[PDB]
Amino acid sequence: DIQMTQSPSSLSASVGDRVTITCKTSQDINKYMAWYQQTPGKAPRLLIHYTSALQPGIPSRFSGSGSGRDYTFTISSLQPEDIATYYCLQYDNLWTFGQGTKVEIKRTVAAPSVFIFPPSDEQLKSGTASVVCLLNNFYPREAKVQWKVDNALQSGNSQESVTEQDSKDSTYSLSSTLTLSKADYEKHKVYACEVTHQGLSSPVTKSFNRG
Amino acid sequence: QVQLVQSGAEVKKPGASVKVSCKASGFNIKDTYIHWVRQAPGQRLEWMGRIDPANGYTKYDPKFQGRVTITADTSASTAYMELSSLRSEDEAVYYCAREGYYGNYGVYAMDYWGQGTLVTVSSASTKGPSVFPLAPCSESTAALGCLVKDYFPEPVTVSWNSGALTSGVHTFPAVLQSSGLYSLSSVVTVPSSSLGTKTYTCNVDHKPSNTKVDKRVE
Amino acid sequence: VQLVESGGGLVKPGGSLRLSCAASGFTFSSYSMSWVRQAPGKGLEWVSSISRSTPYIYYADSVKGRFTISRDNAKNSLYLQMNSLRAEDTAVYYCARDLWSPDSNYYDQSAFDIWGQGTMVTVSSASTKGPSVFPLAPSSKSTSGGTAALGCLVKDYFPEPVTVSWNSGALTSGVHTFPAVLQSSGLYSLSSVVTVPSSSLGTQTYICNVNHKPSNTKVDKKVEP
Amino acid sequence: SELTQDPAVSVALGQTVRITCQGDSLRSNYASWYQQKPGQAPLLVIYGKNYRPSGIPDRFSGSYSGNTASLTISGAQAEDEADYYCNSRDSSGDHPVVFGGGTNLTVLGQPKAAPSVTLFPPSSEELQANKATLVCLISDFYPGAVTVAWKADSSPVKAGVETTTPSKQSNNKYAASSYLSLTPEQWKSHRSYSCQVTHEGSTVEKTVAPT
Ligand SMILES: *[C@@H]1O[C@H](CO)[C@@H](O[C@@H]2O[C@H](CO)[C@@H](O)[C@H](O)[C@H]2NC(C)=O)[C@H](O)[C@H]1NC(C)=O
Repeated sequence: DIQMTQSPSSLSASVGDRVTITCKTSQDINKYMAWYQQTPGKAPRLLIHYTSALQPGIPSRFSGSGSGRDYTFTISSLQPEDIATYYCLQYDNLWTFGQGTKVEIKRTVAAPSVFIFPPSDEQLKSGTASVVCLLNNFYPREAKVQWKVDNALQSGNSQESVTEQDSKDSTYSLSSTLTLSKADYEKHKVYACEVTHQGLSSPVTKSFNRG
Repeated sequence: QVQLVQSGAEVKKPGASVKVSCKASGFNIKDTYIHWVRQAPGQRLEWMGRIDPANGYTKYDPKFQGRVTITADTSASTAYMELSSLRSEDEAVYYCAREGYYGNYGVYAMDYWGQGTLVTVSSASTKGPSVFPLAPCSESTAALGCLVKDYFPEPVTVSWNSGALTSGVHTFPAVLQSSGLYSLSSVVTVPSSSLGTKTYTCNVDHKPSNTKVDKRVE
Repeated sequence: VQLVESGGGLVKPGGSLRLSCAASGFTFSSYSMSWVRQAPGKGLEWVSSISRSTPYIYYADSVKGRFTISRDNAKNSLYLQMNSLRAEDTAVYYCARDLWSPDSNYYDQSAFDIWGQGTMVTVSSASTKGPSVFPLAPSSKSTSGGTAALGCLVKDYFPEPVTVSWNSGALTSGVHTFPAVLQSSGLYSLSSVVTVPSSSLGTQTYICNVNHKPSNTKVDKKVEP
Repeated sequence: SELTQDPAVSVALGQTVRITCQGDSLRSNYASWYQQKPGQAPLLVIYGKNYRPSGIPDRFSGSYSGNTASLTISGAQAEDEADYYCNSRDSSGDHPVVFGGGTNLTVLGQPKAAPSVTLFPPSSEELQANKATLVCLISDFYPGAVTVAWKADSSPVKAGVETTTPSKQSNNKYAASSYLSLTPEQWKSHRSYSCQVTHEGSTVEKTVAPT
C-alpha cells in the first residue's frame, strides 16, 4: 500500500551520458528497493535489488543508491542497447512498482529511406486497396507523411504506425497505410507520398503510376 | 537452464474467466515464491499476488483480490492465475515471476520473469489474417514487405527465411482499424545485388486462429 | 552483533520491573523485537513482540494487561514494564531479534537469529542476600604433583545469578565454577575451583572475582596456602 | 496457539534422528528450530525452507509436510545432546509467536566416566565467623547419578547435608556439589570428617581433619 513517485517519466541522452533516475516512497521502505529493465516488447529483467546489490550478469555501469524514502538509479555510460522502460519496485510491506522512465538515446539527425508499395493483385481481387509508405531508419521520431493521389492531398484515408527505437543504430521506422476501394483506386493514376523530415532538405516524394 | 515459460495469448468475452499457466523449468518450483503482474496497455507494472507453491498460502493486492485466484501444481511444476468477471480494463499482458532467496545477502528478490501472456477482452470473433506481398514498381537498397491484414485477436509473429534473415527487419506495431480488426506490416531492407539471387519468404503465424503463412515476396 | 539485557533481579509479588535490552552491531529500527521467558527447568515461552517501527504490539494471554513492551529506536533499546508480578513470572528473560517484521513479506520464513544472554527475574516475598566469600586453600591431591586445586566458596546468597572469574578474567585454564545448591535455609551456595601449578604456587597470586548482581556485592578474595 | 513436540527422544552415536513438530500455524508458516544446552542461550540451527546459518553443520536439515515439520540430525554426535525447540509465526490475530514444549535429546548411553572428587575443610576465615562448611566437589562423571554420604570419623552424618542434582558440563559430562554445614564446636570436636562419593558401585572417600 506504499505509494511510488518515479522521476523522470521520460529522458533522451547521448551514448556515454550519465543517466540518473529517482524513486521516492510515501513512507520508509528500509532499503528494500529494486530496479528492472524492460526493453521494447520483452520481459522485465532484474538489474539491482536491496538498493545497491547488482545481479550476476548485469553490466558494471548500472548502480543503485538511497536510504529510507529517497532512492536513486544510475547508468554511468548510456549504451545504444540500454533502450528500455525502467521501473522501481518496493518490497518492504506489500509490492508496488513505479510509473516508469522512458529511456531513449539522443543522436545526430538521420534521413528516412522512403519506399512506396502498391496494393497487390491478390488484395484487389477481394475489392479493397491498401497503399503502404515506408520511412526506414530515421532520427528524431518526428516525421510528416503527406499522401497525394493525383496532386490531391489525402487526409483521414491514411493510418500510420512507428516502431520502437532500434537496438543497434538507435533509429525509428514509420509506416503510413492509405486505404481505398478497388473502384476508387481504379479511378486515379499517380499515387504519391510526401515525406517531411529534419534529415531531408526539401520534402522528398516517392510515387508510382498505376500500371 | 533456469526458465519461466508461459501459456499462449488468449481472447475471452467480457464477463467470462481466463486461466494462464506458468511452466517452471531448470529449478525446483517449491524452493521459491511465484508472483503475477498485470501490465496494462503502455501503462505501469501492477503486482497482483504471490503464491508459495510449496505450502499454498496466497497474498493478493487489495484491488485485485476477489477476482484473482492463484493456484500451483508442483507435480506438473506449473503455476496458474485465474481472473474472472473480465472487464475491458483487464485487457493486458500478464507476467508470472520467480522470487528466490539469496543466502549470501539474506534477502529475497523477484529475479526471473515469464515471457508474458496477452489477454484480449472482446466480443469480436477469432479471425485468421490475409497475407499480401509488398514489392514496388520496377538504388542500392531494396525494400520488401508482408501485409498481415484483417485479423483478431492480437498478436501475430512474422519471421523471414525461417528466422535466418533478422537484420533490417521492421515489424511495426498493429493498428486497430475502424473495422475492429488489427493489421500490421513487416518490412525488410536487402541489397539489389543479393535480390534475384536469394529466396525471400516471410513466416506469418497467428496462433489463436492456428493460421501459419509462408509467402514469398518478388 | 550483540543483544544485552539488564534489569532483572528480585521483586516481591505485586511489584514491578524495569527490563531493558541493548542492541549493537546492526540497525535497531528495521528489525522486529520480542521477549521470550524461560522458567527454571521448563521450556521457552513467548512474552511479547514489537514490529519494525510500525509500531504494532502483541502480548501472550498470561501477561496481557500487566506487561508493556516499548522501544527507543534513538537509544537502540527494547523495554518491558512488567507490573503486578505473580510468583510464576519467575524466569530467565531473553531478548530476541525476529529478523522479519509481522507486517513485512516472508514473515512465514522468519526466525530468532540473534538472542540475548538472558536476565534472571525472581518473584519472591523473601528478601535479597549478599554472598560470604571464603578462600578454599590449595590442595595437592589432584590433578598432579606439579598441580594443585584452589578455590572460592560463595556461601549463602539470593537470588541464583552469581558471576565468578579468576585473576580479573586473566586465568581461564582449569577454571571450573560448580552449579549452586538450594539449601534448607532457601539460600544458594556455589563454589569455583582452578587447577594451577605447584611450582608457581608461591610466586603467582590467585584472586577470584565474585559478583552478585542483585545485591550489588563484588568480592575480590585472594587464596593463599 | 499450540505447537506440540515429543518431550524426550533418544539416539545412538552415528545414528540418524528426526524430531517432529505438529501445529496449525505450520500449514501457513515454516518452522524454526533452536538448540539449547544447560545454562546456555538458544541457538538457531534450521529455519524457513531448510536454511541453516553459517557455523551449523550439514548434520542439521529441515523437513515439512502440512501441519508437521521435522528436524533431522544425520550422524548423531555427543555435542548434539541438548533441548530442541520448534517455533512458528502463526500470522492470525494477536499471537504471532508459537513455541513447542521442547525435545530432551539423549545420545548413546556410553562412555561411562569416573568422578574426580575434591574435598576442602572449613577455612579459618569462615571459622572466625563462628561457622563451618565442608566442600565436596564431584566432576567429569557419566551417567549423572551420584550418591553422597558424610561421615564424622566412622559414624555417618545425615543432618546439615545439602547436595546438588548433577548437571552437564562444557565437555557434555556431569558435575555435582555437596556441602556439610557444622558449628566450629563440631569441627574442632572431631577426629576427621569424610566425603563418600558412590558412582556405579565405585566409591571415592576423600577425608579432611583439623590439622
Ligand atoms: C533428559 O532425559 C534423560 C532420560 O530420561 C534424563 O536423565 C534421567 O535423570 C533422572 C534424574 O533427573 C535419573 O533418575 C534417570 O536415571 C536419568 N536417565 C538417564 C537415562 O540418564 C535427563 O535428566 C533429561 N534432561 C533434562 C534436562 O530433563
